[PDB]
Order: sequence, then structure tokens, then C-alpha cells
Amino acid sequence: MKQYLELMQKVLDEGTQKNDRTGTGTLSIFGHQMRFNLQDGFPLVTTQRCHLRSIIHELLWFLQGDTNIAYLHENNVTIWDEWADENGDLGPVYGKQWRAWPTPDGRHIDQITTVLNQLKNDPDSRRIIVSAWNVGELDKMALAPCHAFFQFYVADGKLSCQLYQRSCDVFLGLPFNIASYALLVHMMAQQCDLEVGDFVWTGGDTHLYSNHMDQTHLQLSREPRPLPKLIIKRKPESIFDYRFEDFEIEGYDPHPGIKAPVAI
Amino acid sequence: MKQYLELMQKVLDEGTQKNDRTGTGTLSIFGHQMRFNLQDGFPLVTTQRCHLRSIIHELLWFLQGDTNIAYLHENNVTIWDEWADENGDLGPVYGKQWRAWPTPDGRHIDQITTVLNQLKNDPDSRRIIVSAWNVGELDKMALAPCHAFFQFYVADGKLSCQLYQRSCDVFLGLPFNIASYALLVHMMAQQCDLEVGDFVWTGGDTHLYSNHMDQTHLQLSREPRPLPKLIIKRKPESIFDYRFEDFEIEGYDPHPGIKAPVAI
Ligand SMILES: O=c1ccn([C@H]2C[C@H](O)[C@@H](COP(=O)(O)O)O2)c(=O)[nH]1
Ligand SMILES: O=c1ccn([C@H]2C[C@H](O)[C@@H](COP(=O)(O)O)O2)c(=O)[nH]1
Repeated sequence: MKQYLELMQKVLDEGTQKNDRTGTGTLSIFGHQMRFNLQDGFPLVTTQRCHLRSIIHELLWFLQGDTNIAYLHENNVTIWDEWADENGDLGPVYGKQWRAWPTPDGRHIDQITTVLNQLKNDPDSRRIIVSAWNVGELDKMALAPCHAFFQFYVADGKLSCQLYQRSCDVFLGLPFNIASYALLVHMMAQQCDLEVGDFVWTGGDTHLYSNHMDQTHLQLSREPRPLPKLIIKRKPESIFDYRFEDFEIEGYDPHPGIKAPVAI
Repeated sequence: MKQYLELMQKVLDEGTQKNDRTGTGTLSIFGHQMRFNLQDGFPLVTTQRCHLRSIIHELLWFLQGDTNIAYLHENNVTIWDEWADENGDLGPVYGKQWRAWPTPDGRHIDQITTVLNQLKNDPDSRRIIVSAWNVGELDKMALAPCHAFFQFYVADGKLSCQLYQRSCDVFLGLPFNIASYALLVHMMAQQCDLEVGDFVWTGGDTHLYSNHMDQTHLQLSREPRPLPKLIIKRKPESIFDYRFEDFEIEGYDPHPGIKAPVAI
């Protein structure tokens, strides 16, 4: 995508050498923002083939408030294997904070339902927020939330959403983080009878790993193709009733996939 | 300031009519980001006189973990009077979340000290974050945090900071939110022996109230003056030991102040 490739070029031209936790260096910039008008089409990177299958199951899993990978395994989705323990537990990550944020007084807060209530009853609210940054449970999580905080907004019958991502691997992580939240905006809007608006991506430490230089130059030489269109085949009774097969992406014609290896 | 006036013009040209909770309409945009190189000077609006006295005491108060306005009153700072109850309590707002985020297991998390520890021991960390968005305590707060979440970043000996502000009154709130966090970046950097870098402001619902149109046009006709320089007179033993008199702003020559009335 145009916005995506411009970011890639910006990290190359303006990034500072910065080390990560494993010791692999990165080229990093701090603070960036991109906007995607969802009416122009589904924001799925075309300059390299992205497989949506995993994204969709992962999102459905988050909505379930599930933090054990069993559901992912029944569908042979292995993207969280790296972090799970022998029982397949990840600790109180995303889904748990979204659906059951624990309070000091013994309650569990359903932020997803809270957000739906606000979108239907008080759409002008400037506090329609979901946060996975639960300070008191950070130590128990396999990993600290990257996509930590997001806010919804309604104006003229259009649902917009801004995500704050504290850390971002532009090559390997970003394509998937964008498609994931754009998808959630489409589900949310369908359930609230609103049109889709903008998905605003805001990043903190936005970077490219130094061992991904050839892959980046290769993708930077490719030309963006038309964006696909997302179609939701049915309208479930609630946000927790979607199923994998309800979604179809039409018109997605990507350039070949590029492999990016990681150090251990 | 240039970035500030450009935002003001953008809300006028691109904002959508949106109602707020009191019923006063606003012109609103969603998602905006500005960057301030703190080495270029202290980001205090010059196209209208801003009084830093209140900003400074409020910040010192936040750092104390104090949520009762008594300290503000001893210094005749009344900016929180509107929200306090008869005892002068605001509930678990900013200072309490910053210094004593309560966990379900009975602990109180000092996010400010946590952040200092990381800046000194693990400066490359991509998780140096402070959040006031404590979902479990929102109902008890006089008001939901506007400046909800911020992240620090170190690269080449420079301390940068990005604030996520969910809601923003460009005329009345913004000048003060910027100066407040820029000040905190200077204190933080002094305590960690780092140079100051960039303060990145990211906003959610960014707006101007409709009864502030004349004031906005008046400020938009003024020319930005040189930015002042902040000087910190001494180096306290810790981040909790600053005092009002440690700060001096030099070279601040603002245009006259503009009053903006609010509906009740
Ligand atoms: O959804 C995700 C999850 C992780 N990352 C990246 C950012 C980093 O390169 C790494 C996490 O490192 P820490 O940031 O946490 O340290 O993975 C993403 O880009 N997106
Ligand atoms: O630090 C602050 C605190 C409040 N506001 C503004 C944003 C809104 O105009 C109002 C809060 O309204 P709600 O957003 O909460 O609804 O005050 C700021 O700009 N800055």
C-alpha cells in the first residue's frame, strides 16, 4: 500500500540504529501516523502476499476472551506457539483484558460490550476506549501488548478507530496489525448499523530489523495493486457470534510472498 | 506556534459538526499528530499568553500521587475546583494512577519510578509506558483521563515522549497539555542524564467549541514569536523533589491573552 511503502522508505532514510532485546539491531523512528479510508477498500498489503486466515482466527479468539491456544490449534493456526507454555497458556494477554479486565474489587470488565453499548447509546462520546495495558497484570503475560490501546469515534454515521501501537516491526508485524483492526472496525460497524470510516494507525517505536534489508528493498521495488474489498456474508446476532466463514476477501491479487527470518 | 496554528486552521477547514456532552456543538477531527523538537525551544504558545504557574504546580501535584486539591489551594491554583467535591477530592485521577495504580492482589504500582528504572537500566526498551487509563477505577474518578497514555523513547542520548490524548479542546486545553508534558520530559531527562529529544503529541477527538469561533480567528491572525527557553536552576536528588522555584522560562514574549468562555 502507498502509506505502507512510504513508511518503509521513511524508516530506511530516517531511522537510527537501535538495538532490540535479542541483540539484533534495528533502524527505528519514534512516532508515526497513517490513515486508511476504509471506504476506499480493505487495507491488505498487496506488495507481498499476506494470509488472512490466521488474522481472522486470531481476532475471533481475542473476542472470545480466550488466552489458551487450543482454539488456535484446532484450526492449525500456530502464530502464538512461540509464546505459549506447555499447557498452551499465554497468561492474561489481549483477549482476557478485552473481555474480562480484572478489578481490585473482584469484578471482570467487558470492554468490548462496554464499547458496543456506547456506540449505540452515546455515539458522540469521546471516551469509547479499549485498553489491554493492564499495569497490574503485565508480569503474568507471555508478552506486553504491542497494540495496546484503541479508541472509536462516530461522526456522520461513520465509525472510525485509532490504534496506538507501542512497538512495530514494519516488515513482519504491521501488515497483520492493520488488517486485524480494519476487520474489527467492519464487524463493529455492522453490529451498530454504521458505515465504516477511517482506521488511524499510530505508532511508537516503529522499526525494521537489520537482517531484513534485502527483503525491504525487494518489496520497495514493487508496485501497489488495487485494494481488495471485504464482504461479510451474514449479520450475526452479536459481536461474539462471527465465524471464520462469514468473511470473504474479493479482488485480492498480491505480488509473491517474501520470507523474513528472525534471530533467536 | 506554527504546528499549533496549522492544527487550528485544520479543525476549521476540515472539522465536522459534532455535539459534546453539555450540548455545545464542536467542530471535530479524529486523529492528528504533531512533533516538537525540544532542542528548538520550550513549546509554549506565543500567539496568546499562557500562564505557566498553574501548569507547574499541577505537574508537581501529579508527581506527588495526590488527588485532593489542598496542595493546589495552598498555592491558590484553582483549575481543579470545578471537579472537586466538598472535601476537595477528585477520586483516583492522574496522580493516583501514576504513583499508586492499584492491583487486584493488593499492590500499588509506581509507574513513574518504574519508568525511571527503565530509562537508566534498559533505555532501548520499547515498553517504557505510563497509563492513567485504569479501567477498573474509571467510575470513581471525577473525570476520565484526557491525556491517558504516554510512552518514552531513547535514541542517541535523547529522551523523546509520545502522549496519546483521547479528547482535546484545541483552544483551551491544548496549550497547557503540551507545556505540561514538555516540562516532564525535561525533568525526566535531567534525572537520567539524557538530552531532550522530541515531544510527539497524538490526538483522538480534536476539537474547537462553536462558541470559540471569534477567538480562534483572532488568534489565527497573529504571528508566532520565538519560542522561550526553559531553565532548571538546580538538580534535585530525585524526580519527586522538584519545587516550583526550580523552573524559569526565559525569553517568553507572548501576544495578549484571549478569554474563551464555556457553557455550563
Ligand atoms: O503485534 C505485534 C506484536 C509484536 N510486534 C513486534 C514489535 C517488535 O519488533 C516485537 C516486540 O518487542 P518488544 O517490543 O516487545 O519488545 O514484535 C509487532 O509488530 N506487532
Ligand atoms: O487536559 C485536558 C482535559 C480536558 N480537555 C478537554 C477535552 C474536552 O473538550 C473536555 C473533556 O470532555 P470529555 O471529553 O471528556 O468528554 O476537556 C482537554 O483538552 N485537555
